[PDB]
Amino acid sequence: PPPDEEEQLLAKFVFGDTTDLQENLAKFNADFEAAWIDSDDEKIKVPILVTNKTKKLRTSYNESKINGVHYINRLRSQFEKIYPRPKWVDDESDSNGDINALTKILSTTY
Amino acid sequence: KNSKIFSPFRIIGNVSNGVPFATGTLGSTFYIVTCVGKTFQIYDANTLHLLFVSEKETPSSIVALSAHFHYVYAAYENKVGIYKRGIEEHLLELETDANVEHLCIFGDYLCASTDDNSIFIYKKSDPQDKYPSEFYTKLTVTEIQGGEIVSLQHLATYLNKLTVVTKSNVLLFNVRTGKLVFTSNEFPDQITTAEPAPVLDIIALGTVTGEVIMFNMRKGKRIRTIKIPQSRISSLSFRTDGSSHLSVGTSSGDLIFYDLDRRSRIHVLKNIHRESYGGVTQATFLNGQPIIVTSGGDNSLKEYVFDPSLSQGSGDVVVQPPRYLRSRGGHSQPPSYIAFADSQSHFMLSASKDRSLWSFSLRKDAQSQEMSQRLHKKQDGGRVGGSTIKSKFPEIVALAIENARIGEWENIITAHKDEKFARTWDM
Amino acid sequence: EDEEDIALEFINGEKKDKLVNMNSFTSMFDNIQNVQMDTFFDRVMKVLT
Amino acid sequence: PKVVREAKKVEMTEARAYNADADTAKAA
Amino acid sequence: ESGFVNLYDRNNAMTSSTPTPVAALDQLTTTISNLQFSPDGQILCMASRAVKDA
Amino acid sequence: SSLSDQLAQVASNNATVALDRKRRQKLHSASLIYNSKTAATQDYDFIFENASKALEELSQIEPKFAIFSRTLFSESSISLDRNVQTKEEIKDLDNAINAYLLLASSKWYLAPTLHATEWLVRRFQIHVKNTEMLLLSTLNYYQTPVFKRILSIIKLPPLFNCLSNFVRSEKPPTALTMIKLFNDMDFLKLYTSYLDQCIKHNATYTNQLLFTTCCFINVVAFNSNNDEKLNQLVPILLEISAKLLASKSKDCQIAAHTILVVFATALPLKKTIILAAMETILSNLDAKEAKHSALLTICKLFQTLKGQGNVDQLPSKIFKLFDSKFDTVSILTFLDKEDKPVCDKFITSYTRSIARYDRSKLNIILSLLKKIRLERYEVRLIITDLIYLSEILEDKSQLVELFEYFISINEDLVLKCLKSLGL
Repeated sequence: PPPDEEEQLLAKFVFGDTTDLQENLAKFNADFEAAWIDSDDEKIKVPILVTNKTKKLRTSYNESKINGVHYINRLRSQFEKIYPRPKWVDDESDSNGDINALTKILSTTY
Repeated sequence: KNSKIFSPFRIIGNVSNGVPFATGTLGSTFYIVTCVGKTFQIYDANTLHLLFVSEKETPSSIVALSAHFHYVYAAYENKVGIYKRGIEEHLLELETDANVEHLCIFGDYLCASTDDNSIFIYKKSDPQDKYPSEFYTKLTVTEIQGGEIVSLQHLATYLNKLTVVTKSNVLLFNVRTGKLVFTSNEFPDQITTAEPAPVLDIIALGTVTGEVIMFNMRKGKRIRTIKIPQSRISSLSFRTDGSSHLSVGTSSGDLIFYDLDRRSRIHVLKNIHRESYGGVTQATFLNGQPIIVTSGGDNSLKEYVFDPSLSQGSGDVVVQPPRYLRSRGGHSQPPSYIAFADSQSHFMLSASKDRSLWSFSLRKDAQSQEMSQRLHKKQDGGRVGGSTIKSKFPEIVALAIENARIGEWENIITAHKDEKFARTWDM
Repeated sequence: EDEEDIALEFINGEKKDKLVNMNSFTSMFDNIQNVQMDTFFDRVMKVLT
Repeated sequence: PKVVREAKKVEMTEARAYNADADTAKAA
Repeated sequence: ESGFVNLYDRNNAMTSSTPTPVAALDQLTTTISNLQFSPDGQILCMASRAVKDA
Repeated sequence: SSLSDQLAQVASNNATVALDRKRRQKLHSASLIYNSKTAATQDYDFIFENASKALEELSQIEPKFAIFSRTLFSESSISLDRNVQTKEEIKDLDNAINAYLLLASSKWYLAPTLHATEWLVRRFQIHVKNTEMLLLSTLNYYQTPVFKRILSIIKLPPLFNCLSNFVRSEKPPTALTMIKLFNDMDFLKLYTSYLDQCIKHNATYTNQLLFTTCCFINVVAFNSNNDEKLNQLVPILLEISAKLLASKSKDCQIAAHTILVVFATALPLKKTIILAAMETILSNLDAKEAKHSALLTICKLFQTLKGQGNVDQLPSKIFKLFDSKFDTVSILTFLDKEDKPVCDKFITSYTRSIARYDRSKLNIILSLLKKIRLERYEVRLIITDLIYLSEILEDKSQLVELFEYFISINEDLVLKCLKSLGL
C-alpha cells in the first residue's frame, strides 16, 4: 500500500525531512572521430599479466592478452584517470561592429 | 696532452648556457640536467643543491639533452652518451657523418635526429635492459613531407609513434614499422617549439610569431590558438599542479602565464633572462607543482613559485602572481679576475666582463652570490657627484685581498678598467 | 617651409589642458548620495576640464 | 595596515607520471 | 624676486592689453635669476643665484 | 609546515561547528539587529517567524523572493544544518545564498531585508561561510549602521585589512579606506568576478554603480604618478568597461564612458585600442543620454591621443558605423552647444574621413568648418587632402566654395600648400 500525500507531508513534518529541500536546492539556480589509423596498431595484440602497470590496466582476472584497440582504449581511460579533461579543451574550440574587440586587443597587446 | 701532476675536475660559477635543461624524478626527489659546455650538471630541485656532474668531459659540447628515471641521454658531436649519475658508461655512435640534433626516449625506442633530417631509432637489447645499445632502424624525412625537424616528441598513448614536428607541418612515424603513419596540415608559420599538452593527443606549437596553437592529432585539427604577436615563442609548459595554465617563455626574456578556461592572461614576467643571450632558453613546470624552472642563456637557472589563491570563493580567478623563489647563476661573460677568499679553499671571488662580481662557493655552490654594489654613507654628510640612475663598476684589472682583520674594515681593493682610483670592498 | 616649420607649427598648435592630480576626485564621495548618473558624469567632466 | 604578503617555504610533493615503457610495446 | 614666474600667452596678451597669466609658477622661494626657454618652446627653466640646487 | 599553522588551518576547518555551550553561545549571539543578551535568549522559531514575515513582505515588494520563501525559508530550512550535509549540497546552498544576496543587494536599507539577512546569518552562518561575497554585496553602504554591525560581527578575509583596522569602531569606514581597498589589485579581481556575475544576472543599480565608478576614478587618480602600476591596471579596468558596455543598461554605459574618459586623461592610450573603444561604444550605443556621453567620449579620446598618426582618418567600418549611429544634424547641434569643448583632432579627422569616403555632404563639412575654430596643422592637412580630392574628383561648385572660404580665411596656407603640392 502506497502512502497518502497528506500522510507524506505529515511524515516530513514529524521526521524533519530535508530531502524535498535538497531537491529544490539542487534544482533552483540563477533564474534571472580520428583523421588516421594504423593497421599494424589495429592487428597488434599485447600481453597483460607480465607487468604490474598492465595488471592495473586490465579488466578481467582470466584475460591475459588483449588487442591494440582495447589496449589503447584502457590506456586513454587510465590517462583520463590520471589527468581529467578540462573545459577549455573538452568544450571550447575556436574554429555594425563587434563588442569583444577590447578583449581581443587586450589578449594580443601588452 | 694529458698530465701526470694535475687532473681536471669541474667548473665553478656556471649553471646554464642556453642549452635547455631536462627535468627528472627519482620518486619524490627531482633533479635537473643542465649542460655546461662540454659537460652537464645535475642539480637537486627542492633545494637547488648539486647532485651529480659528468665525470668525463665529452670531446665536444653536448648539443641535445634528455633524461628518463635514472639514465641521462646526452648528444654531443656525433654520438649519444648514456650516463648514470654523470658516470660515462655507455656510448652510442650513430651511423652518419652529421651531428645529432634532436633526441628523445620512449620505452624501447630511442629516437635521435641528425641535422640532415635523419632520425635514428635504436631498440633496447631487452625489455629489462636500461639503455639502448642496439641499432633498430634509420629513418629520414625528405623535403616533400615537411621542413627540417623541429622536435621529436612522443605523445601519450601512442604505440611506437613519434611526432616529428618539422618546420612546415607535423609528422607521425611508427618506429616499429618505420613508416610515416600521419601527415598533418601545413601551417602558415614556422614552428619553433613543440610541447605535448596534458590533454589527450594535443601538442602546442610555438612558432616564429606569437601563436601558441593547440593542435589535435586525432581530429587533425588546430583546436585552439593564442595570439601573442612580435614574439618568438621559445618555451611552452603546462601547469600540472591542478589548474589549466600555460607558461609561454619568449626569446625576449619574457614569461607569460595564461589561464585557458577563462581564455585570459594571468600574468607576465619581464626580463627573467637576457635576450642577447637568447632570453628564456627553456621553461619547464614542475610536474604536479606550482614551481617553474626558467633557464636562460645568460648563465641563469631560476625557480619561481606560484602561491595558492587567497580568495576564499574565487580561486583561479583571483589567482596569485608568481613569487620569487630560488635561483642559481653565474657570470654572463668569462671571468676576468679570480681570487680565493680564505685558506680553507671554500670561497672564490670572480670578477667578469659584465661588471658584476661574484663570490662563488667551492664545496657546495649554494653560496654563489653577487657582491652587493650599495654605497655606504659618506662621513662628511655632503652630496655625491654622479648620475641619478645606477650602474656597475668597470671591469677589474687588478685586485688584492687579505684576511688578517676580516669583518673589521675593508679587505679587498679592486683597480677597475682605466681609473685613476681603486675601489674598496668588504668580503 | 621645412618640416621643422611644420613641427614647430604643430607644437604651437598643441594646446594645454587640465591635468589629473591625485587630490581631485575626493568630493564625489561626499556628493554621491541621491545623484543622477548623468549629473555625476557632468561633474566628473567639469572637474576634468 | 596594507595587505601582507609574507613569503613561506615550499615542498615538492610526490608526483605521478606516465610510463613510456608501457606505451612502447613489442610487436605480436 | 618672490620666486614667481607669471607665464602669459602672447596671442591673448596682445588683444587683452591687461592680460591674465596662463600660469603662476612659484616653485622657487628666492630670486629668479635665469629664465630660459627651449629652442622649440616646450621647457622653461627658472634658476636662482641666491641658493644652491636652485 | 609548523604545527601552529596546521592547528590554525584545522581550526578554520572547524570554525562554524559549535564544540561547546560557550562557542554555541558566541555563534548564536552573532546577530545583525539584536544585541548579545537578547540575541542569546531568543530562539530560532522566533527569528524564523520574523524571517518568513519579512520575506513575504519582500515578496509583496517584488515577486523575486517567492522562490526563496519556498526553499530557503522553510521548516526543513529550520531543521537543517550545514555540517550534517554533503559537499554537493553545501555547494548548492552557497549558490542559493549567492542568488539571494544578489537579489537583496539593492534593498539594504530596509528592515525586512535586515530581518531576513539576520535570520540567514544566525541559521546558515553566512557571516562565517561567505564573507567576501557579502561584503561585495553591501560594500556601497559603508556609511550605514547595518554595515557597521556587519563589520563588528564579521570574521574578515585577509584582504579587507583596512576594515580590520576599522572594525569595532563607532565611526563608519572612510572614503580613503575605500580608495585603498580598490587600490589593492586582487580586490579588483574579486570585483571583476562580482561584476561579471551581476552583469550576467542584471541586478545592478545606480548607488553601487556610482560608488565603484568613483573608486575607479580615484584609484586611477592616486595612481596617476606610477606608469607601471597604471599599465598593469589597464587590463582589469578595460575588461570592466568592456563588459559594462556589453551590458545594455544606460547607467552602466555612462559609467563605462566615465571610466574610459578618466583612464584616457590619466593615460595616453594607443590608437587601435582607442578605435576599438569607439567600435564597442558605437556597437552597443542605443539611448539618448548614452549617445551624448558617448559623443563626449569620442571627442575627449580623440583629443587626448597625440603622436605620429594623430589625426589619421577613420577607417571604413568605423566611419560607416559612425554615420549610421549618429546624425549630422545631431552633431551640428552639439557644435552649436554653448559649452564648446575642444573637439579639434576629432573634427579634423572626421572631416578628412568624409572627404575620403562620402564626398557628398560638402555643405555639412562647410558648416562644420565655419562652426568650430580650427588649428593651423589641422587646416594644413585639410587643404592638402582637399587639393588631392579636388584633383581626383570633378571640380565642384561647393568644393571651390570651400576654397573661397579658405581665401576669405587664410589663402596664404592654400598658397603654401599648392606650392608644396601643385601649382
